[PDB]
Amino acid sequence: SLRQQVEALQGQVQHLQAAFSQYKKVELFPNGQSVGEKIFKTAGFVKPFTEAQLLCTQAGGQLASPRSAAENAALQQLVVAKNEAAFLSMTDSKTEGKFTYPTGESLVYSNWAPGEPNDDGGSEDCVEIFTNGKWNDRACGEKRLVVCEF
Amino acid sequence: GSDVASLRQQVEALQGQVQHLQAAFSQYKKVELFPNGQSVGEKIFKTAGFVKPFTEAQLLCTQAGGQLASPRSAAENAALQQLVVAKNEAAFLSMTDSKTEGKFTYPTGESLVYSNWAPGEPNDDGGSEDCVEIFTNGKWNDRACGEKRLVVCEF
Amino acid sequence: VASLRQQVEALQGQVQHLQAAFSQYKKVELFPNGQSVGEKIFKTAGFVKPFTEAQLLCTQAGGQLASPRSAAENAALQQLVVAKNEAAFLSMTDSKTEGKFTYPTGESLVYSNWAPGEPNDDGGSEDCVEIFTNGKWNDRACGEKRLVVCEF
Ligand SMILES: [Ca+2]
Ligand SMILES: [Ca+2]
Ligand SMILES: [Ca+2]
Ligand SMILES: [Ca+2]
Ligand SMILES: [Ca+2]
Ligand SMILES: [Ca+2]
Ligand SMILES: [Ca+2]
Ligand SMILES: [Ca+2]
Ligand SMILES: [Ca+2]
Repeated sequence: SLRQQVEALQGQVQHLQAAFSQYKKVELFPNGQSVGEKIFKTAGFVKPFTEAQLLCTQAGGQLASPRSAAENAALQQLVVAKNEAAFLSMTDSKTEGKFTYPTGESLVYSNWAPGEPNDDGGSEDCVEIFTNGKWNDRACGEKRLVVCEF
Repeated sequence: GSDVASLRQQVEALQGQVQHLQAAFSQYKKVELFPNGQSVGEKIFKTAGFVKPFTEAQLLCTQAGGQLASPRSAAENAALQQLVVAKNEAAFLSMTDSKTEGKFTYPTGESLVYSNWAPGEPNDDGGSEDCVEIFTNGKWNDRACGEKRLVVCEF
Repeated sequence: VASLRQQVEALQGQVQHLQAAFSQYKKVELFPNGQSVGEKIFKTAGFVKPFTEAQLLCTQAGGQLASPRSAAENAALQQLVVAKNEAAFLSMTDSKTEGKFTYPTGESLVYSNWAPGEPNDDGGSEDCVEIFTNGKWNDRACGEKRLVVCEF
């Protein structure tokens, strides 16, 4: 009797594994990218930094925060697909010249374009990632592709 | 006799498989609802991102296995309001007083258990407003069903 | 034992709760850009692309271009095409042997819904297939841009 119930439960779990795997592919197409235990997903539209940041936070995640070459390449895929530069979560709003994650932690990885960050006009505290994957500091008031990470 | 050992192993394996599914699915729920969904309690609102007349909007939700947004509490209404605000487009609710003027009901025929009418509403303006729209401020207003509003379904 | 059945019953409760949550999130997932039919799921990207680019998007996503293999699957796909009011590309081509359409695997068609007079290989250069809002098929040049719909 027990073995019968266990084998039934085994069947339910096996079905869920197959169904879940199929569903993951469906969900990620065409606005998501999975890399490691992280998932990037674009909203498909642009917003100023503050608005983009709130959208990600309210959704239970945060703005894209690539921490390795692998994560950056994954994010770049979405930027390329939408052909629109996107905002990252990091800023040097607290201390000019020092970029940090929303927590306050210093960067553990960076992929700055040549000469960046340059605080152009003395007012660039946010970061955007181009279609080539390189980063550039940009005015937080500009509108860029919204991409969150979960 | 000691066959319980093999069954034991199977159970221990299942526990690990279930924990994996739970963790993985917890993450995908958040991913899935961004940026067009909103969960509240055990209900989920999902917008199509475009506008349609009531009849068309109703059919879209029903064919999808759900129904038009039907907030049953202040909390559900506020959750729906978040989507409407984000899209900046008033949306249709599921209720109408098409059967009996002045009496709004859900698609099932049940009378409303919650409402958030703007002052003076419903007013059946022009004697032809049997559908309901929710504004970006969360308030309700009866509106002509032929008008086009944001499509938001609940699942 | 007893301590095992209690464990199984508790675990099964969790699994059935998971089955319920999953079912709900699946319906949410498919609205409004997807459609399920049998064990297959169609999902549109919501934009148009030339065949090669569309085929790459689906492959990279772990699926392939829409490949209706029955009247039921074709009707399901038709719903998305109608909803978007944009004809979409199917996965099949007759690039290897003109006049003989096959799936990406090389297998011959097991179902077709060609519009009257098709496939005609117009201009002697139509090796891809599009499905209209009326559900009928027509061979079209692969370089044209059509709605991207993948199947999983
Ligand atoms: Ca500064
Ligand atoms: Ca700066
Ligand atoms: Ca700069
Ligand atoms: Ca009336
Ligand atoms: Ca009325
Ligand atoms: Ca009114
Ligand atoms: Ca040819
Ligand atoms: Ca041909
Ligand atoms: Ca033709």
